[PDB]
Amino acid sequence: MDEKVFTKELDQWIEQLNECKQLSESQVKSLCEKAKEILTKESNVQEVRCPVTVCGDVHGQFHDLMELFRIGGKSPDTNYLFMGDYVDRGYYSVETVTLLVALKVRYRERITILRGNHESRQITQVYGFYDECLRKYGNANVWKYFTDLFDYLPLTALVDGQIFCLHGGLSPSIDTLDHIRALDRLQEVPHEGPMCDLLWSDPDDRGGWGISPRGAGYTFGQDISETFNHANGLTLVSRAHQLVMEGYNWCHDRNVVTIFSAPNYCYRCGNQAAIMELDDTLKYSFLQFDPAPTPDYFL
Amino acid sequence: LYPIAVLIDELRNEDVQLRLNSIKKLSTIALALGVERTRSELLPFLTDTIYDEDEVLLALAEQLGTFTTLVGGPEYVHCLLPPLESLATVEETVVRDKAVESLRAISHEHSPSDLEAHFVPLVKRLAGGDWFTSRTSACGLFSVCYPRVSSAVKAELRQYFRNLCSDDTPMVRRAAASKLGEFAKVLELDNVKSEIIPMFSNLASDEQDSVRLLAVEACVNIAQLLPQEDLEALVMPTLRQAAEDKSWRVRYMVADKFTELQKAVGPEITKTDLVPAFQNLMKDCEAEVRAAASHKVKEFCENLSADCRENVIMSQILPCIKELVSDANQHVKSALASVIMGLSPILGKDNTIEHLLPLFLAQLKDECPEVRLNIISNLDCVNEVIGIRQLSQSLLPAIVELAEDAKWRVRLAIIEYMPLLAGQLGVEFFDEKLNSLCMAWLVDHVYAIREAATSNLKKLVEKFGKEWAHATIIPKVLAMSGDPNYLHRMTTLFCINVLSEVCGQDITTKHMLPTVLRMAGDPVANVRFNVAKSLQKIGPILDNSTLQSEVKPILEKLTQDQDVDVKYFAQEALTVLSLA
Amino acid sequence: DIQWCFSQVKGAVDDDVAEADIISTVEFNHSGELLATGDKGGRVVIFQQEQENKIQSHSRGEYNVYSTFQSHEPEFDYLKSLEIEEKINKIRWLPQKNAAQFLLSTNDKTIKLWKISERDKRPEGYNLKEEDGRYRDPTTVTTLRVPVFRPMDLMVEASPRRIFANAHTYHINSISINSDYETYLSADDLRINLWHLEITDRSFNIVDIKPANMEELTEVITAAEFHPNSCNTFVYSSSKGTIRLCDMRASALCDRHSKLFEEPEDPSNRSFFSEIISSISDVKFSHSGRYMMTRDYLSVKIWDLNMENRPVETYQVHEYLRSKLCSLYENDCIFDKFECCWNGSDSVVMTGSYNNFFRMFDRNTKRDITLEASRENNKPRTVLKPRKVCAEISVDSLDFNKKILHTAWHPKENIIAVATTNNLYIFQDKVN
Repeated sequence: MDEKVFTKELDQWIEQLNECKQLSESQVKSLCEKAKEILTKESNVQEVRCPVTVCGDVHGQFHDLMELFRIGGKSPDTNYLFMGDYVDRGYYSVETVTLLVALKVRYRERITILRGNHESRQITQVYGFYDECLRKYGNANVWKYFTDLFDYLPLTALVDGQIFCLHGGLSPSIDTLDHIRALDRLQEVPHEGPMCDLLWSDPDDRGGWGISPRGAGYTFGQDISETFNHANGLTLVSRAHQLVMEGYNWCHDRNVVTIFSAPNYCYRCGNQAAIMELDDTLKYSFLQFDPAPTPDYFL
Repeated sequence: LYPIAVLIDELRNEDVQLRLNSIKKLSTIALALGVERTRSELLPFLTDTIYDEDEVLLALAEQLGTFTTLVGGPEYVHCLLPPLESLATVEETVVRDKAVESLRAISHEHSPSDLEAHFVPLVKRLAGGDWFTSRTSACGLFSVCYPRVSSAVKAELRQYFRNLCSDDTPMVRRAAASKLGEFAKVLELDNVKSEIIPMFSNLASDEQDSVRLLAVEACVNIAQLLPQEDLEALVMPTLRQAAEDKSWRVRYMVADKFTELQKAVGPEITKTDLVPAFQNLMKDCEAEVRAAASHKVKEFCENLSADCRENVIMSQILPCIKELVSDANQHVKSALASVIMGLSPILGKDNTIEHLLPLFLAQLKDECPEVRLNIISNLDCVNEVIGIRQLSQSLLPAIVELAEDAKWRVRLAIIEYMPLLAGQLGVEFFDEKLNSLCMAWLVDHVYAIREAATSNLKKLVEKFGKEWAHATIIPKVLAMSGDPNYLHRMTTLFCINVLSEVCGQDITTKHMLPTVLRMAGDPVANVRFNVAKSLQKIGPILDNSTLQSEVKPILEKLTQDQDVDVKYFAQEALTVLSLA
Repeated sequence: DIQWCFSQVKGAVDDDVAEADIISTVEFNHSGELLATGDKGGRVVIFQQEQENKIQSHSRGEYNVYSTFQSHEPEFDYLKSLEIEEKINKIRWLPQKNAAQFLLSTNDKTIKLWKISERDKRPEGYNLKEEDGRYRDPTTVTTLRVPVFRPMDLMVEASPRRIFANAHTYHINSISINSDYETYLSADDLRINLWHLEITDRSFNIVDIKPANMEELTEVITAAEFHPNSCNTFVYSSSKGTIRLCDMRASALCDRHSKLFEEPEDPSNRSFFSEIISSISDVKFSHSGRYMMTRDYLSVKIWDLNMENRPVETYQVHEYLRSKLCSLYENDCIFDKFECCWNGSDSVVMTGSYNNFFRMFDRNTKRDITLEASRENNKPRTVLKPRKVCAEISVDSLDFNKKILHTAWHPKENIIAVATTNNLYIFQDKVN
């Protein structure tokens, strides 16, 4: 009874969002409440089964996300796995995050929205999510419910126990997956510790742990990733959060892979986007898509 | 009563959103207050109220335009003038534009006596103010009061406009150049020639190139008012100086408005002066000017003089097009490609085959995706004029080679063009060459391409019949059901869905139904609930016996699966089919 | 002779100040009646000249405080984990649109458009509540009354209108308003963006000098000014002495400067600091646009816009430090960025110097004067002697911390504002 009409409302909300039109404050409130109710049961490592389509940073670009859905298929037909950065310097961040959260609520067994570094109250205020939210709503309400919904988003994901999908990188204090399980993710990201490094880290070329160029988190070399993979018994560490020119990149001798799925990032780097598709044969098929179809004053 | 008082208090509030909501509901406040009270104590509160932000002032300016009935009709509308005069002076250009628009809207309710006594003095006050925002707002209030005042007031308004065009702040001149075409439409022709032409010539040679690029629109709007004989002596020299302008923005504006210029000046002046101007614009050293000029190529060549249309095209425009095809700029090629195909019917079949066809081939094999995309988008124009017996020898290899190119938008364009193309080639020849192409599209690594090829398969089936599908197309579709990549199994399901309604009842029952039923045991829940969706979609065409005998047990078995999605999509499949 | 007398000073009550009151820029209004001084900390103070009555002339007006607002609050960019400095870099007064007053104030990352309006009337009255905020029951009110604006004491308020941010990855050092009333430029170290005064989401980058490899940095933009008369011509300096005069009529992207003002270097005229002391600190166009000014660390050069290979006039400010440049390289005091200013009629040129000194070169009479900006040795009704240096006062007696890094000149009068480290000094010639 109630479930049927609620699912109809969710489907209508997704259909309206697909037309670039935002939702109402009450609708965002109900969506955030339902999404938190759903996500509170998801562990710090969300075990997700193949087949899956691992996507990376979207960063508010909504037409670019629609292009993504046009390359790999639509939900619930295609099983997706997003890892962070749906907001913050996208010109349509609210629509992107609302669509992803609605897809997670309506198709809880088909989507898996992870948590990124640009998903926290600190980051969302300076880099154009609070400002965009005020421009599109006039109050800090729906921004507030989006940011405290961001708390319950899972930190990691394990695809068939062999692909380790996280938004950032490995932690100096974390050696096994059980350490990530022991973490308490029902809070904003800290400025230090395991939880911050799981979303702020970066793979580098030099071996061993290193200082991050972003000042937050650490960097891990090839041997760190090799040790982590041989200790956890898994074949690949998928990640995002780093801009890659070709859309996807392989690091540490094909041990980790960066999947950045926001094309034309910064509008002047010209980078492509990539998504990573997995089947039960575990074949990594990387798709790419760059497009999404003087200034006026000087015209 | 109480909510209206809440609104009245809410005009003076610390919350921007609440104040904006109160101002947006000013009509109810005025209705409750009454015409006399609004004229006496509500409106004067709205004249000094300029302390707000952009949205609040913009909403107030919009509301004041529709206030003339709430203050007491068209007789007391002059009391609406102080708030709008105050709003036309603000710094925000959107608020200024809306205040000007509302002043113009309520200027049609002024009686001519009230006009010359209250609104014309307002225009003089705005155009003689010390703030250049007031004069910028006054530039747009001369075309609404001119045709309804006396001769003396007309002369004063013309003098004030002439002073506006000769101002010292670039913004006022730039705003007067925009409204010069509008002001010239309400003038007298003798007055036009005597006054606007010096004004237009002075604005067209302004020290600021941002005021020069509005003289192009002024020229377009002026050439439509003068006789064809007076254009050469009054307007044409300035247009020639504007096409050959030193600033690339003025040349870009001329290229952008070239079609309107050709329409306005009359075909003889086009053939005489504008054709060299068009050639010089298409050979411009500026990439954006070249792109703007190439955007108008087909329209300009179509609107040329019919006496020597194709002759002048081939003699003058064609070499410059052959040069633009080989250009070093992506936008110029992408803009010429989207418009070049329309030139084919004008030249005819023989001229097309001789000259345009090498250009079409060079643009189809261009390294830029946009050029190829536009050429394929407009291929129908030449396909209609050169027929099908001549198209294939020169064009078909390009389509076949480009249906497998990198950019999937080009592949999608070819997919959309494929049904219309193959319709003219018949089943016998399409099967030999293009059927493999249409089948290989179904396996493409982009879901958009798979869906496009699915729709194209529907179109091909509806064009060629069901027997061809049953013999050569359907077995190939079911061949993908054993694909190790489950995306392609979903693609087979999608193809069966889009083929069920068009391929036929008995054929759906006997050939593709068993695969849809069998795929319900796929170890990927996505294929299971897509089988549920496919069965729901296909149900209406099946007969009762096959439905209730085979589909019902299989669809019901999907309602015991562990996945929630399969359960839901089978549950809202039994009920829609009335099988529950 | 021209007598320059102390007129005004603004400073703290005590003699102990932090890095939040050091004056960072001074810029007069277009009409000169206003004067903004955005010290470090994002605190802009606007000084309005006392209104000169058309009846009294025995005394000219001083510059009293007129407005004060926090232009930039401290900010922290998380993606790089540094602190965005709140220091105000450049203040540019827009021409008067209406009774309000506008200015572009920029920190190292953002540019704001502030509106300095004046309120003299406030609404008085409420329908439900009382005239003081105490609520009342709606059961005693039946007639609707609208508020009435009653006069109140003059109050000045500043509110940001547009914020132009997230378009400069390097320190913004200069802005300049175009002579077309609808656009302006902002120049960081390695690129120049052209903004619209009402479009904050897009900036059309017109100059880019960023090399492919950042290890080969040979030139950074240190100033960029539009042309006072041309809608399109704009000049921008560099750290290697090059002075490029772009002309935006030619192409959309200004990858090719129309002119390049540069003095050819010769080995006989250089020993070790050819690459260092040749960096232009700020370039100012003449009010007529015919000439142009560029101030390096030790020489002032006035270029004619036609002659692209030789300065018309060269003035030496503190050439008596040339013997001590080596001592200035170890204490990190040679990298100062002095600013030059033009006369109202392009007849006299003035620029700052060390130890509360700022020199004044006369273009016509070729006579130079060095004045001092201090108050502990100047008294009311006391003439001031033009200070002199020995090249008397020794060269080692110069307080290298009491520098004058920011100067301004009245547009149509003889009032100059000289900002010291903490105190802002206003000089005004005395005419009896």
